[PDB]
Amino acid sequence: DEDETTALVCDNGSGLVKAGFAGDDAPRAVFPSIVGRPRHQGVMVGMGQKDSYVGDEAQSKRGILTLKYPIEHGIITNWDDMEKIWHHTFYNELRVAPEEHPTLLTEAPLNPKANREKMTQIMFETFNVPAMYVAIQAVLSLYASGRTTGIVLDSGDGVTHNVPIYEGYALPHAIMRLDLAGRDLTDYLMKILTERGYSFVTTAEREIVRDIKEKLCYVALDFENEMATAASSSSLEKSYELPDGQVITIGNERFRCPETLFQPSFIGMESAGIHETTYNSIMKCDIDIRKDLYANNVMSGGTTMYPGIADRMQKEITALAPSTMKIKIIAPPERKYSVWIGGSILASLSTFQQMWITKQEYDEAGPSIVHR
Amino acid sequence: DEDETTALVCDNGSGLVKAGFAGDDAPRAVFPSIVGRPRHQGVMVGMGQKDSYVGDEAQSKRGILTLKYPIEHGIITNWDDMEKIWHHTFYNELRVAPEEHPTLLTEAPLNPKANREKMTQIMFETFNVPAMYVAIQAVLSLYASGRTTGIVLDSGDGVTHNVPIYEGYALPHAIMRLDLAGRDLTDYLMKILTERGYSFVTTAEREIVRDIKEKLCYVALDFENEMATAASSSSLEKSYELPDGQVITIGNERFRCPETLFQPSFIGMESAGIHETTYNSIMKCDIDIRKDLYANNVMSGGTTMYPGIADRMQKEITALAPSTMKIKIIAPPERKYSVWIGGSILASLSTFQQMWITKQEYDEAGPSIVHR
Amino acid sequence: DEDETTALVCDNGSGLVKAGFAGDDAPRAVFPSIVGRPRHQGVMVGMGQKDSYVGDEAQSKRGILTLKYPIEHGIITNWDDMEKIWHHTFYNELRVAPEEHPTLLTEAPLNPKANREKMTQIMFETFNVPAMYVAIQAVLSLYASGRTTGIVLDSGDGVTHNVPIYEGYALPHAIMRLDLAGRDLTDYLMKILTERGYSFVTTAEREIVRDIKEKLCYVALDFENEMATAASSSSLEKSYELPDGQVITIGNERFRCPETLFQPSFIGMESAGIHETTYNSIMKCDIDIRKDLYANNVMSGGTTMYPGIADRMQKEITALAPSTMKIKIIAPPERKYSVWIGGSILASLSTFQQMWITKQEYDEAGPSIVHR
Amino acid sequence: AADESERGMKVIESRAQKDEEKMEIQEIQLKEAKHIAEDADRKYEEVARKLVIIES
Amino acid sequence: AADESERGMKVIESRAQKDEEKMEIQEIQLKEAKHIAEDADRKYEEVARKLVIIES
Repeated sequence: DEDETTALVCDNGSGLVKAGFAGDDAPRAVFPSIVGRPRHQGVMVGMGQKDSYVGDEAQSKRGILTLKYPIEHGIITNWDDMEKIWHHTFYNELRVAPEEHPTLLTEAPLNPKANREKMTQIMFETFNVPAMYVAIQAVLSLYASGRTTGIVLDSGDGVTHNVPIYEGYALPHAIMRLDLAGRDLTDYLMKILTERGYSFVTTAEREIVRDIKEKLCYVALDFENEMATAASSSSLEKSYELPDGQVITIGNERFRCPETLFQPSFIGMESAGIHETTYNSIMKCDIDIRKDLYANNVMSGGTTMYPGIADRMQKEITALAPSTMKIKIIAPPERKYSVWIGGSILASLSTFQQMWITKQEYDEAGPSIVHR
Repeated sequence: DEDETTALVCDNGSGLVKAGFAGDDAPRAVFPSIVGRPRHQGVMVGMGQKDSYVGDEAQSKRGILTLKYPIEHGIITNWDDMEKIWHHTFYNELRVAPEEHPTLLTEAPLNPKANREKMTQIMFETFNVPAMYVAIQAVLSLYASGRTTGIVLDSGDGVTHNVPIYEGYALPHAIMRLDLAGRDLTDYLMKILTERGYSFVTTAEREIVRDIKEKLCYVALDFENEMATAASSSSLEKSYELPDGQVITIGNERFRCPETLFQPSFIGMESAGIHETTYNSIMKCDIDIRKDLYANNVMSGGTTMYPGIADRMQKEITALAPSTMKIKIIAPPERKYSVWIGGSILASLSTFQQMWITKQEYDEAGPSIVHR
Repeated sequence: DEDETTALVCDNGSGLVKAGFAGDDAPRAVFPSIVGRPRHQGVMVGMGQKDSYVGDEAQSKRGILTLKYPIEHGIITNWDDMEKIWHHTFYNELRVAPEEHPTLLTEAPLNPKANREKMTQIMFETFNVPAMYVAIQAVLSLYASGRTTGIVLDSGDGVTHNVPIYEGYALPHAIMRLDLAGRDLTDYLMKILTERGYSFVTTAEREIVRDIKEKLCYVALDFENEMATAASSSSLEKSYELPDGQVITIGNERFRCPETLFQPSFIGMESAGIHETTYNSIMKCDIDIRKDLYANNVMSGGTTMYPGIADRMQKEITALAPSTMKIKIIAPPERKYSVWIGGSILASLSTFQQMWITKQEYDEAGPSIVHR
Repeated sequence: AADESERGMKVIESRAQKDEEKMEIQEIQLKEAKHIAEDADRKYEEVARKLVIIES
Repeated sequence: AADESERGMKVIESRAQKDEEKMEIQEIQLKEAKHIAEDADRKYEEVARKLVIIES
């Protein structure tokens, strides 16, 4: 129990932090990855002067603060502001004292060696956690779907990745990163919806375009004869009621937004798209392992939640793969937390105890110890 | 000559229409983009009952009419009232019959496909012009400064834009629109001038604040130590004599008004300003084309006429751009008509004849034909 | 003179074409081996609609065209697009009419019999050249270094080869091909340089990583205690100034890039490396000829130009070869054109006239004639 | 051969710096001279138009 | 070391020529711009003096 209860799992994202206790089924804490700094001197009624704001209080009060994102494209870019988000996570969100909890953290696919050593330096030397561990994100997603070999298409708020994993070892030279994700996708909907003849003028109009994207957006299979369908004008249309009455209608654009993930050309991106990239990762791997990867395309991440994403991907890679092959696109329902759940499982596991980096290992080996 | 003489160029703005014959050096007709509708029944001496008023007669008689602006932020918002401004342009202002003149029109940067088809529907089907053509405004401004690749900062009465153009094709995904222009700017001067201890009480006081803005306003470089200069009180001050004697003095505010274009925060705008936006457009474009855009910042529009606008912009983007770069801010003297002049050149050109959309093309292809 | 002046030498590569007149000291024409096909309909100012683009106009205009490489790994893969590059070479680059010039062409090491017959079919039947000849590339490189027996390590843009040659006959069963060359090498530098904490974001950032590789990259001897040296941080570092000011520094990676040629494991390649492969070629040859090959390791190709390549190879094979042996690594300065120069010499030669395949031979013997 | 070519390099690099500085100081003196030429040539067309209207 | 220092010499000598040409073309464009700025600054001191007398 000492640490059975006690292991923490913190998944640091570009848009959201997911956090909680190893053992739980889902994150106890989910909140924006921002750190707000007040543009002016003054106070809220009853509070003192605050130097900084994090998560939702930074979002809610955004009009008087300069908002900053510590993690650009999955990599920690500002370490002063990240230690601020961690502090908030332990002390306010989970309300635990960190110096008696083992902490499993996550990093990104080709996270620079030096960063994995730096967050270890900050975990052990400024938070004084007993022990910690850094798992790679795609690797926890895979594992949370039971398996050990597969290829994960991972897509969240600032990055998309393909991480081919074989008997647990993520394959460095076959990993692909595509910098277009849910953030890019909300801003494109924004324009095709103002372009539908609308105005997201106040900040209460801006924010909810993102809630339109999440609730009403679709990834149609045969996106071709779906536009064609749009035109005959079926009961395909969908009206959402705004903060007030102002019933906005979205028929068609509803799927023009996730067609951006297959066609980056919709947004002036010259890069290849999700399905081709799944494939290219795969023809960059060893030959003998390619049947395995093909029957185990595990999807994780908030942006892979658009319904019919899996069917489109299913047919997208069948038709690029040699017919002798078995294609299989696994997309679980909890996928917006796969990464986290894979960490919860792993860290609550009976056999993981012997991989925890302890302060004994650290004080004796330097940050190098956990770096592997 | 048939049409060498005969091509018309009509530039539709948010505040002004500029019109005339391809060939001329400047617009034959310039007038407000209003359509007045009388609030009461009655007549002027010697005239009949008039249902409507357009341009200057609507401005002059504004006290008995409800004034309406057909073009909101560069886009045509009311098509009944726009066909009224066109009618006025052909028949009264240029006094031509439209059915024997080719007409080059202009549209805005990301003008909805459907509008370009609608004004074509109205040009050919209600005015019966022989042929017409719709050019994008920034694109005519660039071309009138000789070149084909550059980025235009275009700023008039209701909109500001940045339109990066490469070998003639305006780059859709890199275009930025900032809804703060000369209209916003006259109303801010208004307040900093009443705030100087004044009153623009009657309508003959209101209108002339705009003539103060045009004649006496400046964009200082080092707007910082220009306020500082204001305080030591040099012979920086400037008194204007009103419709009557009432000599009003404007020392300082003179430049506090165009500092609004770099600091939108002066007016409760949270958007970025002109120079940052020039830049952001540029780091949204292909990499290999960014040296070109930087050495070709062409300025056009009534609001970019404030003296010292170019020097401030020069230094504003040098200091944001990588030092390996050449910055070059072209601001010609005729810039309040760049757009129009670019159309005059192009439409009087020897090679343009083969791009005119003719009634033959239209009656045979539908509005789609000119839409491109 | 008839043909003394008149012989053409065209060396077709995976990345570059080298072309010119037999007699000259270096290629009159060097340009990319691409054929661009426009993604959209439209024109450049003053030109007509172009169906296709080749060489540098395809590279310069790459944003609106789909680029294609006719020669994959030294072998011609698309014959429609190759006839396009040849056409460009004769008519635009060298501006000659082909029907009065003998043409010496080059092919790759184990070029399929059928290809040598096909380019002969296209040379004689669609270009109508008087006579032609196909030399093997390593064989021209050797010969340009004076000799007739030696082993060439040939390395360009898409392939590396080892071609043991004895009294002029390249030894089929001892030839080795390693598909990792300068193209692979620019993309690896790219990643170790973004991994140094950088961004080659626009296309003007992408292209110049290749100019960094060419100018600043090194092949260190004792690559072991060169990394060790990197750490003590000597004045080994080297900063390059980008298209703009943005001074990028490259200390160390500078040699980590050509260490890829000895260690393919740096790039997820399981194949053996350059030096081992030199050697294996050699223990696949007759016994009595192995002292000859060892004292005549001739290097040719753009990717063998990295300084200190020869010293590393010198010591790499001394220490694998029996000590009774003399090792000798010849690397001339003009080596990026060895192949071409060997062709220029040979084809301008007094004795070569009797090996030219003439239209008389062809019209009478079929493509078989030149195939040998 | 190397020592003579290093010395010449050093001298032409020093001349190149010395002239690059002169260009930048003229190029800047000129954005100034051209800008004062243009602020001058506007003030006039306002004063000469103001003259033709108060003469009329 | 000699070949790299010869190549660098060649490139900095080429840049030094390329910039020396740019200076000369600006330096000349300027005797022109300054002279038109002065031919301008005399005739509106004349036209504004002519204005103040016909306004008076």
